[PDB]
Parts: sequence; C-alpha cells; structure tokens
Amino acid sequence: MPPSEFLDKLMGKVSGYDARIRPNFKGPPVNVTCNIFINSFGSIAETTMDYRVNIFLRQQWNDPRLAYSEYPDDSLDLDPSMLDSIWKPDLFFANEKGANFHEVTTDNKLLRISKNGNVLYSIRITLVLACPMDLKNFPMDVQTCIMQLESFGYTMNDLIFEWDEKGAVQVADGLTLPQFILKEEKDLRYCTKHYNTGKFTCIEARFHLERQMGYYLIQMYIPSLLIVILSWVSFWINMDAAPARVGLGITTVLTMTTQSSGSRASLPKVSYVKAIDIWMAVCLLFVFSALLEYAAVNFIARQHKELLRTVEEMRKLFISRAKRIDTVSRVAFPLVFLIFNIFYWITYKIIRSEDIHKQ
Amino acid sequence: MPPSEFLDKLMGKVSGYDARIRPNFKGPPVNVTCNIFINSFGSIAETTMDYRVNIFLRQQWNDPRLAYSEYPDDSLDLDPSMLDSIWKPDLFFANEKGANFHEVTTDNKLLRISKNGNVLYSIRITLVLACPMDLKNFPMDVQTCIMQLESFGYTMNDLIFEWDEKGAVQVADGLTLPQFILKEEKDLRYCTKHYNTGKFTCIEARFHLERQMGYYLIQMYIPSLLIVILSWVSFWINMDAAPARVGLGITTVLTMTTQSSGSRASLPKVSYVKAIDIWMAVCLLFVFSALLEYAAVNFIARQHKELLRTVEEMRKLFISRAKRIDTVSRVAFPLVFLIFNIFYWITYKIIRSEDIHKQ
Amino acid sequence: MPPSEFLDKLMGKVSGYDARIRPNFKGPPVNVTCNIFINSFGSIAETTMDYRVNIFLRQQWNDPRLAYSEYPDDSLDLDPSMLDSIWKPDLFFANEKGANFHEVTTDNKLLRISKNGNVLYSIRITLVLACPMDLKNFPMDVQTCIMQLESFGYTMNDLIFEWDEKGAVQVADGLTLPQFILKEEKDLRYCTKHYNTGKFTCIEARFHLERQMGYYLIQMYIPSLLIVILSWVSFWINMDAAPARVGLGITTVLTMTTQSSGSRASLPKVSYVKAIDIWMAVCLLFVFSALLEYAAVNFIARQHKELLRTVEEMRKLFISRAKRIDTVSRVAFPLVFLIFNIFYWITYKIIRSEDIHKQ
Amino acid sequence: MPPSEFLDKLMGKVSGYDARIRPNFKGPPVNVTCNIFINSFGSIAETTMDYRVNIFLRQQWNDPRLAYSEYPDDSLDLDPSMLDSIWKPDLFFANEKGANFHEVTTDNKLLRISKNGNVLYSIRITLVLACPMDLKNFPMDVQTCIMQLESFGYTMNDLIFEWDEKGAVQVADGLTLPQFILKEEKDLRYCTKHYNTGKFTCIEARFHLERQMGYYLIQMYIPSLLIVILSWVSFWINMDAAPARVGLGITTVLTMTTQSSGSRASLPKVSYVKAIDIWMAVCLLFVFSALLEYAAVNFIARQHKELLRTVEEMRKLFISRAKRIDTVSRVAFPLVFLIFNIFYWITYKIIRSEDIHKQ
Amino acid sequence: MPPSEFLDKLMGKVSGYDARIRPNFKGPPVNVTCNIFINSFGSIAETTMDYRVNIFLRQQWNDPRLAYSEYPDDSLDLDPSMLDSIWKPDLFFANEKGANFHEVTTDNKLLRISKNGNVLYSIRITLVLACPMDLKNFPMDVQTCIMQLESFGYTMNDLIFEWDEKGAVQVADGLTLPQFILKEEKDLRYCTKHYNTGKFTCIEARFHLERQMGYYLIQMYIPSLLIVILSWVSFWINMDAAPARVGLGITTVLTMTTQSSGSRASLPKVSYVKAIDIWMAVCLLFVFSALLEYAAVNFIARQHKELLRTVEEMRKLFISRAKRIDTVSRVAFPLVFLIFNIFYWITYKIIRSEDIHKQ
Ligand SMILES: *[C@@H]1O[C@H](CO)[C@@H](O)[C@H](O)[C@H]1NC(C)=O
Ligand SMILES: *[C@@H]1O[C@H](CO)[C@@H](O)[C@H](O)[C@H]1NC(C)=O
Ligand SMILES: *[C@@H]1O[C@H](CO)[C@@H](O)[C@H](O)[C@H]1NC(C)=O
Ligand SMILES: *[C@@H]1O[C@H](CO)[C@@H](O)[C@H](O)[C@H]1NC(C)=O
Ligand SMILES: *[C@@H]1O[C@H](CO)[C@@H](O)[C@H](O)[C@H]1NC(C)=O
Repeated sequence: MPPSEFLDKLMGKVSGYDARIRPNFKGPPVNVTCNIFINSFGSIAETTMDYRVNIFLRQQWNDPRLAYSEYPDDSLDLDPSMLDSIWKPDLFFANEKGANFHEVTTDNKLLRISKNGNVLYSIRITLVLACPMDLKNFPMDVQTCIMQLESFGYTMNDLIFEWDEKGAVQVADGLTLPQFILKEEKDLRYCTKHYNTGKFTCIEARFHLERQMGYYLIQMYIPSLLIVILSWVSFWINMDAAPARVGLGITTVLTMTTQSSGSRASLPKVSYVKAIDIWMAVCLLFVFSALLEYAAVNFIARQHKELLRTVEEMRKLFISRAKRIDTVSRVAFPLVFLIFNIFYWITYKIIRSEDIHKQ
Repeated sequence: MPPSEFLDKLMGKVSGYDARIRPNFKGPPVNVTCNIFINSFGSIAETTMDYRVNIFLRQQWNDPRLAYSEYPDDSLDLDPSMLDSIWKPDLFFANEKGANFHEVTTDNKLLRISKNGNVLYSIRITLVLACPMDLKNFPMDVQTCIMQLESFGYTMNDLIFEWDEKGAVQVADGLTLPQFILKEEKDLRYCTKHYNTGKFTCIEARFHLERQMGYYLIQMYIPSLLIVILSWVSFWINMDAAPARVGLGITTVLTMTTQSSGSRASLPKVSYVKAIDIWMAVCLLFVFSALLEYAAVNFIARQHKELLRTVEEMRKLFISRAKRIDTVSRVAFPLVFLIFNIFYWITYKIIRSEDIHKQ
Repeated sequence: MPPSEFLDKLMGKVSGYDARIRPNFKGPPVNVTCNIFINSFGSIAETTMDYRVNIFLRQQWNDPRLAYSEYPDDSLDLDPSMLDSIWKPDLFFANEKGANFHEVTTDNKLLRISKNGNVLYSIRITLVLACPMDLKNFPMDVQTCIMQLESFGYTMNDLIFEWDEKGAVQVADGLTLPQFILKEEKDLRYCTKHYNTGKFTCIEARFHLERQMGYYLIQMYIPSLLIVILSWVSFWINMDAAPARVGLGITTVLTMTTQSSGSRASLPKVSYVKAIDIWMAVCLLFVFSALLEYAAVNFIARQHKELLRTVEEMRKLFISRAKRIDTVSRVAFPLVFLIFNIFYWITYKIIRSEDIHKQ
Repeated sequence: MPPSEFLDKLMGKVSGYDARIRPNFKGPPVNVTCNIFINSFGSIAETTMDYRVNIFLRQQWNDPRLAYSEYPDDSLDLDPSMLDSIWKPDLFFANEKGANFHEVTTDNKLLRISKNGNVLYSIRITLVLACPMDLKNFPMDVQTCIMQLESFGYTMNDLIFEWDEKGAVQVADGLTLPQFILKEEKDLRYCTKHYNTGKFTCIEARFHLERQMGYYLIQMYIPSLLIVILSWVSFWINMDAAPARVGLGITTVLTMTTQSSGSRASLPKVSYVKAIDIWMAVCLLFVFSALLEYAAVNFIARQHKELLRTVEEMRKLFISRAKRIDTVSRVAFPLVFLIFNIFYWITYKIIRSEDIHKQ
Repeated sequence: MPPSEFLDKLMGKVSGYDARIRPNFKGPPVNVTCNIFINSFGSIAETTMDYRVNIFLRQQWNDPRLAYSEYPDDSLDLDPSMLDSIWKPDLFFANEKGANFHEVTTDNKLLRISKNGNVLYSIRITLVLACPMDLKNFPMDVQTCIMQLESFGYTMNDLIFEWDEKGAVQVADGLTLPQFILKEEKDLRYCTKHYNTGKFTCIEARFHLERQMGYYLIQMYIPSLLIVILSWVSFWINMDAAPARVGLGITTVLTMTTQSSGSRASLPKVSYVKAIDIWMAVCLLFVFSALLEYAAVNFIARQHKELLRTVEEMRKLFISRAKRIDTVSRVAFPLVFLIFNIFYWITYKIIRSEDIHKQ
C-alpha cells in the first residue's frame, strides 16, 4: 500500500476535496482552538511603542473530510510542501507591523492529521506588535501588551476562534529579558470585533511586564543625588566672601539641566508628567533655592559694607542674621530633603502595588 | 447543488467573463463608492515630512455580470485566492512612498458579491504618505494632511470615483496619538486631475491635527524661563565689584546658545522663522542686554577710580547714577518681560483660533 | 464584435507577433520619444551625495505591427496585465541606486495604442539618483543634478532615444522643496556612451537647484556674530586687572570651537575649503587676536609692577601705551570686521551670479 | 549514454521517486551528519545582543534510492537548479533573526551524489544570531555564543541529527575580528528539544570569544587616571586661600560625570553593576573626597579668621592642623589609590582565569 | 527565413541542447575570460569595514554548440528574457554582503553570440564588499581592497576562470571619490581555493586607495595646534599671582579631552594605536606639563610667602628661580614642539612612501 497513492488519493483531482470551501458547509461554524508558544520575546522599543516576539502558532480544527480510517497508525506526519491544497483558516494580527515568515533550508511549517480528522497546523512567525504603553510612572510600572488574533474574511457564523483549555500560553525555558521581568498571569480574553461589513471573531492574550529599577537607579538617581550632596556641603562650609561659592551654583545648575535633558532622551514626547520629571524638578528646585539663599546673604553683606566707615550697633544686628541663616540652612536643607524622599518613595510604592493588584 | 460547480461556472472558461474588459463596455462610466477605515494612525515624521497610516480600503461597484439570481442567500462570501479572475479597478495614492501589502498566514483580503451584482472589496494597506506641513507656528498649530486616490489608467468616461454618503471615514475606537489630537472634521473633496495624456478622476480626504503643547512647554519654555530668572536675580543683588557677576552672564549666554541649538534639532531646515525662534531670540536679547548693562556699570566705576586720588563732588555724581541704574534695572526688567509674555501668548492664541476657524 | 476575440487576435498564438524581435527588423533603428513628469522631487542627502525623485516615465515608439485599422475609435486603452506580450524597450538609469516599482492594489502601469501603431507606455518609478555635488561655496551655490537614460542591450543602429519637442520635462503644480528652489532651465542634452562592447544611446536632463540661505543665516551666521559682539564689548569696557577678562576669552574660544565643529557636522568629508570654514576661521582669528591683545596689556602692567616700589617717569610712559592700545582696539576692531564682511559678501555674490550665468 | 536521459531517468515521472516521502519510510530514522565552515564571522552588536555569521552548511545523509551503480565515476556533480526534486531535510536555527540566502548570478548551492547514495548538500547562509551575553565583567570577559540546529517538522524517530567526527567546525584561514579573539575550543553538544507536540532533535555549537582590552584601556582607563592625577597634584601644591583650588574640583567632577555617562553609552541597560562602573565610581569618590577635604581646610581657616583681631595660642594650634592634614593628604592619597589598583587588577585577573577554566 | 523559427530552433525542444550539462562534457575544463567595468565606486564605511561598488561583469566562454554558421551576420544580439535556457557558469563573490540585481523597466542583462560560439554575458551588479582595512596609520595610508570571484559548484577540472589580457579592469571616465584617490595599479592575481569538498578556482583584483589629508588637517590638526598656541602664549605672559592662569589650564585640558574623544568617534574600536592618537596624546602631554609647571611656580611663591614677615637673602634666591623658569619655559616649549613636529612628519612621510613602494 504505497504512500504516494494514498497521499494523493486523499486530496487529489479524483477526491472531491475543494480547498476553497469551508468544512461542514451550510452548517455550524468551524471551531478552532489556538495554542501559542513563545520562542523568544524581547527588544521592546519605548520610542515607537512596540515590541518584537517570535512565536509558534498552533491551531486545531475538525474536518469531516480527510478521515481516512484505513491505516494502522492514527497520526500521519505529512509534507509541509502540500500545505496549499487544504483549508487553512484566515488569521491576522490587529496590532501588527511587518510579520514575516521564515524560509531557512525549508519552510518552517508543520502538518499533522489524525484518524478522526483533527488537524494540527504549526507556524513560526516573528511579529512586531504595537503596544500603547502608558508612561505615567516611568521607572516603576507594570505594562500590559496586547496580542489580538482575528478572522479577516469570515463572519461569526463561520470560523469561531477559541482558546485552548490547558497550556494556552507557554514560554521557552530560561527565557529572560534584559529590561523587564515577565509575569505568569497570562490573561486570556475573547474580544469580538464589530464592523459595518459584519461582526468578526477575536481572541486576545495579555502579558504583564514589570520594569527593573536597577539600571535607572544607577544611571540617574545616584548622580543627581551626589550632585545635590556636592552643592550642599561644598558652598556652605566656605567663607562668606568668595567668587567660588557663586560659581559653584551655576555649574551645579548646568549639571542639573544637562542631566534633565539626558533623562528625557530615549523617551517619546508625551503631554503628561513622568515621575523622573518630578524628581529632577525637585532637585533643580533645591539647588536653585540654595543659590538664591547665597544671593540673599550677599545682600546682607552689602548692608554691612554700607554701614562700615551707632554704627556698630546696626552692623552686628545684620551679621548675626547672616550667621543664623547660614546655620539653619546647614541643618534645614537635609531634613527637608529626607522628608521629600520618604513621601516620594512611599507613595510610588503604594501606586505600583495598587496597579499590580488592579491588573 | 455543489459549491464548486457553481463557483467555477460563474467566472470560468465556460463563462464569457473576461477579466480584462470593464463592465458595461462602450457604456456609462463604472461608478465606484469608496469607504475607508483607519486601523492605526501615527508615527508622524517632522524631518522628512510624512506620516504612516494603516487603513482598511473598501470599494463597491456594480457589475451586470456575476448576478447569478438562483441562490437562497443573496450574499456569498467567496475565497480571497480567486481575486485574480475579476475586474478590480486600478487605484493609486498620489502622495505615496512604499505602501506594502500584508501576507500573514493568508492574504488579508475580502470578496463579497450580492444577488444584483454589487461587490465589496476590502484591502489592508500600510501607507507612508507625504504631508507638506507648514511650520509657521511651531508649538501651536493645526496641520492638514492629505490622502488622494486616483485612477492611473482610466480616463473620466470610465471608472468615476465617488465617496460614500454615510460613514465615509471612520476611526477605530480608543485610537490615540502621542503627539497630536485628531479632530472630527473629516473633510472630503473631489479634486480631479488634468494631464497631457488625459483627465483622471480623484477624491481626497483631509485630516486636521492639533499639537499638544505639554511636552514643548516642559522641554523648552520652562528651562529658558528659569535661566532668565536665574540671571536676573543672581547678578543684580551682588556687589558692584566682582568677577562672579561678569562670569555669570557668559555662562548664561552659553546655556542660551546650547538650548537654542537644541530646540532647532529635530526640525527640518526651513527659510521662515518659527515662533520658538522668536521666543529664544527674545530671551537671548534679554540676557545680552543684561550683560551690556553690567559692562556700562563697570565703566562708571572706572570713572570713579580715575576721580579717586572738587574731587568728591564728581565722585558721588557718578556713583548715584550707578545706584539709580541698578535699582531701575531691578524693577524695569521683569515688567518688560511680563509685557512681552502677554502680547506674545495673546497674539498666538488669536492666530491659532483664526487658523482652526479658517480650516 | 466582442472585445476578447480581437484583443487576443492582435497579440495571440494565431498572430505572428513575436515579442522577442524588435519592430522593423533588419531595418532603420526604432526611434523612441521620451516624456518625463516629476510627481514629487525632494529628500536630498548631502552626506551620501544623492536625491530621491518619483517620476512618470512616458515613452512612445512606432510599430508597423499592431495597426488594426478596423475600429471606429483610433485609441484603445488596454489592460496593464498584458504588458508582457509586447516589445517594451530596455531602459536603465546610469546614476541609479535601487529604483523600485509600485504595486498598490494593481500595478501602476498604462498601455495605449493608436490606429497607426504609435504606443504610449507610462510607468511610475521612485529613483534614488546619485548627484556628485560640488561644495566649493556651501551656503550659496547652484547645484546641477543629472538624470541619464540608456539602452543596456541595443547598439546605436537599434533603439535610438530622442527627447520630446514640446513639454519634455514637466513639474507637478505646487511642488516645493524645503531646502532648495527648483529653476525652470530644464536643460536637455544627448550624451552618447562608448564601450568596448559597443556604442550605446543616451539622453540626459539637468536640473538647477539654488540653496535658500534663510536657515543657514539663522543657525550659524547670527550666533557666531553675536558671540563676536559679546567678546568685543564685554572685556574692553572692564578694568585692566581682572580674572574675568581673561576667563571670558577662553569661554568665547570654547564656543567658537564647538560651533565650528557643529557647522561641519552634516557635511561629508571633503578636501577643499568651504565658505563657512573661511567665515568661522576669521571669527576665531578675531577672538584669538583679542585674547593675545589682553595678554600683551598684562605684560605692560607687569612692567608697571616692576617699576613700582626717575621711577614715575617710566611708569606713566608704559601706562599711556596701555590706554592708547585699549582705545585703538575699541575703535580698530569693528571697522576691520566691517571691512571683512563687505569684501566677503560682495565677492560671494559675484561668484554665485557668475555661476548661474555660466550654467 | 547521453547525460540527459539518465539524469531525468533517476528522478523523473518514470522513476518512482516521490520527493515528499522520507527515505526508508516506516523504518529507522534517517541519520544526518552536519559539517559547518565559517566563511566570515563578525559584527557583534552589544546593544541588541546579537552577532552576524556567514557559514557554509554541509549535511550528508544516506538514501537507498538514487544509487544508480551503472557509471564509471562514483561521484556525479549535478545541477543546483534541480534541487527541488529531492528530499532535503528540514533545518532551522533557534536563535535566528532573518537569515537570507544568496542569489548572485546563480543560486549558491551544491549537489553531489555517490554510487552508494550518500549525498552532499552545501548551502551558503548569512545568519543574524541572538547571543544572550552576560556583562558581569565588561572589559575582560569570555562570552559564549550559541548556534542551534533543529528539525521543525520531524519527531525523534525520524531525521536524527548528528555531528561530524572529524573537522565538524572549521574557520577560514586568516580570519580576524576587530573586537574579539576567537578561541579554538569549538565545543559541540546535543541538546534535544521537548514540546507538547513532540520531541525534536537538536545539535549545538559553542564559540568562546575573549575581549581585547587595548581599546578600552586607551579610551577610558587612561583619561580617568590622568584626570585623577591632574586633580591630585594641581590643587594641593597651591596656596591655602584661592578661588582656583575650589573651581578645580567642580570642573574635575564635571569631567568625571561626563566620562561616566560616556562609558555607559554603547552598553544596553542592565540591572547588575559592571566592572567599569566600579572603577569610575571609585575615581569619582576620590575626587569628591578631595573636594570635601579642601572644604574642611577652609573651615579651619575660618576659625583662624575668627581668632584674628591668649589669641595667638589658639591660632597656631589650628594652623598646624591645617599643615598636617595638607601633608598627610599629599602622601596618603596616592598610596591608597595604588592599593586599590592592585587589589582590583589582581581579583579581576583571578575571575577571568577561573571563567576560562570553567568554560 | 523568419527570426522566430531559427531562434527557437537553436535552443528548443527539438534541439538537443540541455542547459544542465556543461559544454564539452567529459572533456577539458571550460575556460572563462572575465572583464569588469566599474560604473560607480564609493561609499566606503570605516566602521563596519566595507565599501560599495556598482560593476558591469562581463564573461566569455566557448561553446561547441550554438555555432549556427548559416547567417550573413556573425554576431546576433538576442533577447535578455531567454537567459534561462543556456549554460551560465556559477560565480560568487567571497567577501560579499547582499549584492542585489537591478530590475528597472527590464532586466539589465545582455546576451551576444558569435558564429564560432563565443558568448558575451553582461550583468549589472551592486556589491557591498568587505575590506579588512589596516588602520595602523590613520590619516595617511594606502588601503588595499579585495574583490574575489569563485566557482561555488565546480572543481578545477571544470570552469577554470582566467583574466582578460587587455583591459581587464576599467573605470568610468570622470569618476571621483570624496574621501579617497583611486590609483591605476589595478593588480590582478589568481588565488585558488582549497576545501575538504574539493579545490575551486578563483581570481582576484586589488585596488589601491590613498586618503586625502585635506579634511583631517582642517578638522583636527589645526584646532589642536591653535589650542596649544592659546595655552602657551596666554598664561605665561600673565602675572604670577592669578586665578585666571590656573583656570586656563583646566579649560584647555577640557578642550583636549573633548577633541580626543571627538577624533576617535567614527573609527571602529581597535587594539593598536593610530597616528592621530599619538599626536593628541603628545599635545595633551604638553598642556599637562604646562599646568604642572605653573603649580611648581606657585610652590616657589609659597616659599616666598613663608619667608616674608637674613630674610631677604633667601627671598630673592627663590624669586630669581621663579623668573628663570618662566623665561626658559617661554623659549623652551616652542622649540621642543617644533622638534616633535619635524620628527613626526618626516617619519610618517617615510612610512607612507615605503608602503606605496611595497604595495
Ligand atoms: C462549535 O461551537 C459551537 C458553540 O460552542 C457549537 O454550537 C457547535 O456545535 C460547535 N461545532 C461543532 C462541535 O462542530
Ligand atoms: C454613474 O454616475 C453618472 C453620474 O452620476 C451617471 O450619469 C451614470 O448613469 C452612473 N452609472 C450607472 C448608474 O450605472
Ligand atoms: C529614425 O530616425 C533616424 C534619424 O533621425 C531616421 O534616419 C530614421 O528613418 C527614423 N526611423 C523611422 C522614421 O522609422
Ligand atoms: C541511525 O542511527 C541509529 C542510532 O545510532 C541506528 O539505530 C540506526 O540503525 C541508524 N540508521 C541507519 C544506519 O540507517
Ligand atoms: C583551457 O585552458 C587549459 C589550460 O590553459 C587548456 O589545457 C585547455 O585546452 C583549454 N580549453 C580549451 C582551449 O578548450
């Protein structure tokens, strides 16, 4: 019983199998269970709001036809070069750019057929998928990125898509992302589509990504803090009269503006204010207030110069103010900073915890 | 009544359907109604003057042929692999670069045919479209971007394009742009094309985009203002004789030139002057005038040095000028700035309001 | 008289039309008139010396065959899917990179055939074309960019290319370039090609582009001038003894070097010296000479310090020199700058005027 | 005995050779030996974690069919245009992006067939392969990059992949990399794949790459060291009272922050701390501690100013501290730096030596 | 004698011409002479070590078949659409990335056939070719870039490649490169390839490129020199006691480090030290030594301060040293620089002259 004779006999010009007609025509819709395996996730672009994923799509549906029932083995592994002579369902991705196939030495495709007629179609695909991420809290956030699968040409009374009950979404073992930590929530929902042409089936899968704060802390939170420390200690424990104290402030402001521009470099332009903007704005406000304080001290010194020639009675009165302000500044500034840091870190921790619970 | 027999019978070698001849040949022009659905707008490049759009083109026309009239159901959903055996009309985009199709698991295409002969052709297309935007007012403006559809090979007495009376342009729900706000004007006009070869049909669609000022305000209007504030308060409330006061001005000018270069970084080179250029030029003029004022004060001080050895009569005469100028400067500069800001913001608000009314 | 029968009958297996043999074989060369319409010019890259153009090529030639002479209408608009069964001439572009076609909903192609046999072939093409621009005068210049069309496979006694007598080159109405102004010279020449294999026909078209000076003036000529003004007025109207005067020069030099590097940023590396290099070099020379002058003043002051303890006789002798140099510098520097600006702007104006007359 | 007759006769419609059925069907799995030749390795991207390689894949397997046994010469070199009429095995790369073929003048392919039936299939391929490199030790490290080959459609009882016993991996003579030194370990392992669909064969090859420290040393280790040297010697051998000493520190800090940002520029964002970060952090700590020391000296000087009007008894007591600290600083700082450098270089040398031994 | 009948008759199903069998089968190897014309060289990337070239490949070989010998004209220009029905030889480029063809309006291809059977095959190709350039001497060097042509599928007793005796390599008239000057050496060698599969023919062509020093001199050699001049003259002709003199050095060092980083920006990372690195290192050493000298002068001044209250006997002794060092520095530094420049320019001139003679 040669393989070739049977092979053609099933889907040949002698067989009545038309590949342009859906199975069970004029009948109940063809149910399709979809299984996805993630081979290599990664390369998430924050600029143009998209990520790259290489999946192994797997879809099964039941055909009354192609149930040979005359062979010792129930499952037959067929050629992937005769995949044009069967009824593949139409499937497209809604948030999709590009999405090439792969042709290395052979087409990366798979066909299997059981005795009853259940088929197994497996396709390797790299997808560039659009994720409209919300950057309300930039360094610490959970981002949800969407994969949607729809039928382009078939209305709801044909080709209903369903998920797989067990192991709908899998991940390759030892798969890591440099920037994000993937979570195991693996949310799945059915989100039907309505158009003027008709109503079309859809199923979607949701992934939760948390952002590591390790890079961001080292890159920005540490340098900005160190420059605040530098300004604080450096000028106040210097003599009242000096060009250096003044110059220090200007240079510190220059560093702050360069770092502020540097932070908002990779990020796409957005209307709302991110957390990192709040932090850098507060640090800039601290150094600006510090330079203003020194300018005020200089004015008090100017008053002393005018007084110098009941002369000494006024002199000390102003000078003592000079000293009092200088000491209060020394003890006042760090405590206020400490207070800011605590009420900032606490609230952000509460927001991120609430966000993960909400999602 | 098997599907295959009829299916071929309509558009087969036994049928007299030639796909190279227009329907109703030697007759009135084939009218075509066009419906467009916008799946995902975005990614607008200001440099090379273009934007990206992913649409769902839909065009309907009437064929006397293909009106079977022998089936229980009026509408038949046919295969998208037999779309080469019918009379699709020619259609191209005038301001177009690229414009690939999509081939993911199947071609993303749709064919429908009613009992009378009205067809429905639906195509998924990503377009890179050229928009010749006018940057007269850079941060606040309304930009109109053009989509034009034309018949390449058919003159006006064939294949007249028309718009759809109801729901000509739709937008996918919850579609947002990071940089712009789309408006609901959805202007539609017919803009016929004349060539030496002949006169060709065209229809166009206009989109109005407003620019959010949230990013621009934070990125440039706030830092420049803060550096003006810094210069103003810092030097004048310092003693007349100091190297610091001089140095401050030079560094402030350095910041202004770097920010001015930074502003005109993404923008393409254009002859006309943008609003942001006016703002940065005025701020640069303020700090330049401030440094000139300090230089003049130094010259008055030089006069005092020459006088120092009717000697004291001249001395005070110049010194009082020194004081008078210093105080007037303190009160003079902010009010003039305030006046500038009001007459700048008011006029730009009037221009943008006029522009939206005009469009 | 059905369309299909005739349609095939002309260029069918029953017709003796071989599409691999040139018309009028063993005869006079096939003359071809070429008409070009420019749909969208632009995107000129100065780095890799090329520009992008989207044209509508149109070529006409006479075929003795395909002159049916039996139809009421002289001109027939045929399908663009049967363009493989005729004798298209070979045509390629010599300074060409890439040059894709366009396939949106249909091929963008056109076929027309008259009663005598004159055909009309219209093709939409985007060309990346190499322009070896000469940057001798960078901000103000006229650049000539070349389009060449040649026959790859046919020697001069076949397929002679000719231009069209009227309307050889057209431009779409309201077509503008952000950087350049297109001129209406529209030069056309025939520039035959000689090879060892044979002698091949060619025709070329020349476009003249002038550069707007509006962006360049604002970006570089104004900031550099303002920094020269700043240095000039700032240090000389300050007291002889100061750290500030010295520091000012160094910072001004830093600005000059950064701007000089910034100017030569987009530009490709070239051996010859551009006009902008001359301007920035002269401005750098002015500030360098200014700092040297201050250093000399300091040395004269050093002489006074040595003299201070016929002592006063020497003292004033040197001091008066100090004053004399300071005043002459004040009046000397701007006039010399003014002279430089006039003899620079005048000569460049003469060169550009001569260049346009020459071209 | 004409070539054509035999040529077709072997794999023709008269032959029973079906190219869709595996050789030795219903039998032991088809064993495949794989030989790889590396034509041009290189272009390793640290950002998106991948490298480029151009290989010569070679795979041999035994076919009972195609053993003609009637020719004088055992080995026949066949055409590479009839490679569609045989049973090529499926093969794909797991960590693969892209992987085009090459079509220059002909397809770059090879077919050979021996008398017994052993075939030789040779394919030229450029692979972009994903390497998840570990940057724990950035300048000095050994990186292992993975190539994996798998059967997409065939389970373990078909198409078992095996390596070649002799010369499995070769390298073209005189092949060098600008950044890395390739090692000759050439590790080979079999790393079978398990899926829910089935169990699939795989074989992998490991390459060891060491990083040259020549560029990194010159680019970063030398400038940072020179700036530490500059700060150290420059300020301490200057008078106690000066604006210059203060300013020096701020500028040195500015250089350190710019260099620190410059170092972490090419590198992708990662949570863990690299060796270069440790080095730059320690150098920044040294200059920060130096500026703090100067600030403390200024405070001691302030005490002297307060004392100046048992007055002189206190004065010297503080002044001597000033001198003592200044001298100890002079001798203290370099030795501590020397100690740091030795314990840093030694430990990194031990870690890299351990790593190469482990791998 | 119609063209079509003969045309097919030569290479038709009635002719015994099999296009899968080499001419003169079981015979001496098919000799192939190769002629290359360079249409447009250029776009040489120093980063990823490659260049772009657009060539006109021409190869001739002798076929016993296709020698009609019955026509008045010896040479026939055939269609380039029947190039699939002949025996083209296999040819690939070893150092090749990409290498597309060109399809503009027609395939850019040529076929000619003489009476004896000598064919002429002409192909237009753009090649991206890998050149492993040696950057030992960066601004002045001669670089040799390699083109290699090999037979992928045929061993040495078939398809031997040979060069053309006259005019093997040509260049289009008036072809210029912005960065390099092409030389006329046009070296040609045969460099056979050995593999385990077999021994394969190869022929190679060598191009010599010299680098213009005009851009590099202006961009780096002039600014660095000017900044050395600035430092030299500026500080030494200033009073011994000043904050300005100190600050000058730090700023000059900042310029040197920025320029040094700027130089090594386009260049790929390499272990060895380039000439430009030597030059910038020496200039940095000069300014570093200058600042150290000023620091030493300050220490001598400190000694004078300690002495000031046999007191005056010590005072002058140190002061005279101060003066002596200051003058020697003034005359010492430029001569040493002059010596460096001469022994640097001379040796590099000798090395480049030796290199061109060697090549
Ligand atoms: C597909 O699913 C629908 C709804 O679950 C059901 O009504 C229909 O019978 C199913 N089709 C089958 C089992 O063929
Ligand atoms: C198409 O529209 C034109 C103008 O509206 C009309 O004259 C013509 O009859 C229409 N064709 C039809 C209805 O087939
Ligand atoms: C084509 O032009 C040439 C030169 O103008 C002429 O000799 C020849 O007769 C022309 N061919 C025609 C008119 O068919
Ligand atoms: C292939 O290898 C397996 C295991 O080494 C062996 O059992 C089998 O017989 C081999 N197949 C052959 C030699 O055809
Ligand atoms: C090709 O060249 C080889 C060596 O030069 C020679 O032996 C052989 O006869 C040549 N083949 C011909 C002339 O057909």
